[PDB]
Amino acid sequence: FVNQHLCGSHLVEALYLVCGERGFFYTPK
Amino acid sequence: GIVEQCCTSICSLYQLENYCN
Ligand SMILES: [Zn+2]
Repeated sequence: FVNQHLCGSHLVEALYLVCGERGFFYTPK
Repeated sequence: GIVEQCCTSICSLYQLENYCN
């Protein structure tokens, strides 16, 4: 896997991919 | 949370997985 700062929509797409059918929760606050 | 962990610093694949359902 990439070794880097993942921010914004890049973070979200990383989650989408890694999580599969499980889905994810994105809570940045 | 996630921003501090994976944006502010860097996350391994395992750390990213903490945010899956
Ligand atoms: Zn970009």
